[PDB]
Amino acid sequence: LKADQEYEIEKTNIVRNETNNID
Amino acid sequence: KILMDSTHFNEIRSIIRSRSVAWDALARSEELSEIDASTAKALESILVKKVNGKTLIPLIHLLSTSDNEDCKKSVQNLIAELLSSDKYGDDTVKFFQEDPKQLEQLFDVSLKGDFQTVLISGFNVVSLLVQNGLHNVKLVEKLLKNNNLINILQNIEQMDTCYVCIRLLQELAVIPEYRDVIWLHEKKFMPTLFKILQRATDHLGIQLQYHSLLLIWLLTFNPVFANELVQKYLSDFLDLLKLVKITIKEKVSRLCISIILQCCSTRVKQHKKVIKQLLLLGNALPTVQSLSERKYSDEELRQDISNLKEILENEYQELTSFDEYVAELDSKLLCWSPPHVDNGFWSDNIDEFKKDNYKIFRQLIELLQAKVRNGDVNAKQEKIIIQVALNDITHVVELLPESIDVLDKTGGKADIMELLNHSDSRVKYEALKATQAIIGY
Repeated sequence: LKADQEYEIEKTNIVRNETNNID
Repeated sequence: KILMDSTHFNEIRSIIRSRSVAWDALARSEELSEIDASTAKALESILVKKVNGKTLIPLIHLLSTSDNEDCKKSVQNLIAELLSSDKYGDDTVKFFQEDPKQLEQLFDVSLKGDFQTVLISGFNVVSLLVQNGLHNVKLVEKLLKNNNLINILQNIEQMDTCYVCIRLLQELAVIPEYRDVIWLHEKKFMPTLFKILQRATDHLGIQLQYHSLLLIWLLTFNPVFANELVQKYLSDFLDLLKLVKITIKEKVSRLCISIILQCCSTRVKQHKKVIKQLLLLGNALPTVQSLSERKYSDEELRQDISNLKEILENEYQELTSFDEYVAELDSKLLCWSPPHVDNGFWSDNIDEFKKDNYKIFRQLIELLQAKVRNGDVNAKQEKIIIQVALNDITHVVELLPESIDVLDKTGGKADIMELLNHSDSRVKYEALKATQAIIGY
């Protein structure tokens, strides 16, 4: 569960980086 | 409670229920009101054995009014039983979420009063905060900052209290804000976690160790917290590896492997440096190779061990024997490494030792001087380190004898002469060999 939670945070950060690229 | 199924939680609940005070008795002693006494009796019938519902506020008021230890313990036990019950507990959590005053009162009650009462109140608060609506990072931080929680966590003799605290922290670690609160609590009380890890490396203790490992892994899930904890204890990875090797539980081994991987994970800062340091100091590569050879029943644990072994092999591929020697010199620990007895390694590293104005030679001389100062203890590890340092000095004097003058200037000859009078036979023989290599035939 901890590993999956870390992956979700990393996946959200990648999408957050895309928002900066979109910006 | 949130984790009432645990043996420690059940024992705490039983201890709290042992000191029970009747609502009618409290009302007679002017410790509660008639309506408050009726609400407390209804709650006791519902949970301890009808749900109080809105009457739970009068029960809490009576508990606050009844400052007696027995009454507080009874109230805490009733709250824990209601939290364990499916019908009750959830209503109290919803009321606390809707009315922050009730949640604040529950948080204040947590980790207060008698030890059993404090544990029961903390379990009830954790169960209430388990719900998303009633979750509060500030309440969790306030409960952790209480002296009762710290004492329970640091209670080595009271393994049940430490296990309950670790389980509560692990359960609270799900919420990212509560995860940060738990990370702050770990930064504050890392000594308890280190003691638990040491005990596991060297039942109630097994459950406490598993809960501590789960909490450590949850904290390390955040890359910033993992990076902060990496520098907090350099030997934490070695202790975790030793505990995993000693422990036969599949879940504990998997948790330890996940915690070790998280520290060396690419998400954490300086992942390559951390992995290299772990492999150089704690011998991560050999432990991982041994674990890979060993057969594990759990598939997830086996996959984690394989991933850790692959990471260790990749880290060691770039590393060399020179890096291991440098790490050993920095740690001031030498146990007759293969490089010391390898003539080819000394021949190919003689120039490196004399490089940078013989920086490695100066470090070896300083280590030998420290061992001579520590020679009064004459410990077996100290004697082995002194012998290894003497052998290294003799090799560095025989090959590229320019370092001999530097050692003589830095008191290396004096240190060798002092070691020649050491009580240990091996140390005396090593010092005699060094003296013979210096000027002897």
